[PDB]
Amino acid sequence: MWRYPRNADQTFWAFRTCQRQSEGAKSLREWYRWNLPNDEDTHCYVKCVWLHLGLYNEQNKSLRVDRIMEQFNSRSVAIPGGINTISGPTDGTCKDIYDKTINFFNNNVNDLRTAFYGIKKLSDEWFTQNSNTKPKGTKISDFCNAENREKGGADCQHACSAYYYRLVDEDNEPIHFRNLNILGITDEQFASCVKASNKQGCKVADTMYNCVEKHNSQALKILDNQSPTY
Ligand SMILES: COCCOCCOCCOc1ccc(C(C)(C)CC(C)(C)C)cc1
Repeated sequence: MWRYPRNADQTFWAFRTCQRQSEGAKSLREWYRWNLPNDEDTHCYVKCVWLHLGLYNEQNKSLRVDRIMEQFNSRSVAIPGGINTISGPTDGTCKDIYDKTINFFNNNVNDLRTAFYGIKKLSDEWFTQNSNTKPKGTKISDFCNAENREKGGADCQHACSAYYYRLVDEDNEPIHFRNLNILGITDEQFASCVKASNKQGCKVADTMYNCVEKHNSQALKILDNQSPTY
């Protein structure tokens, strides 16, 4: 189950993972400077980030306005105006989710960057003060191989890596929406790993890790290779 508020590693992962999933986009460079142009790839990049932050409810096709507000409150940032526009059901398209949130973004850019650690100084401070989280610049394998993290406090073998690959969340619950298609894992294959993982504790993480590796032996190696900055 997802935890809120989202921390600086969790927000960083959502941005970078969604950037990788749209890496051929014409507007990629604009996203780097916090500009979200009105084009299809940007629409779907925006939907991806809302989803990967844990802020899109796929069941009612609505933003988790309650958790968005919690992020502001937890970060001591004033609640922005215009919340009504981002609230309520969408039709599920990238276009609709973009249209419902673009003014909210454009009208509150720097407060949103503050609340979601989108400022280098604020992110650097979070990581400095949370040394038990994988630092930027360090690979998942190198971090999780240290301090017996892969054991998960028990007898596991991939407890830490499965978390940082986002196969499972902090609760060792599988992350159902994870997209590893470009790594050679189809949606059906990933779903089968989720289903294979009534297991309990970090055994869910190990089951997800082993199942993914079984489908494609390189996929998790690629995520590890990408992991210094995701
Ligand atoms: C290599 O370094 C790349 C760093 O880029 C990280 C910043 O990502 C770019 C910003 O992109 C977005 C994506 C989504 C959003 C939304 C609209 C979803 C708002 C948000 C993040 C405040 C919830 C805003 C900016």
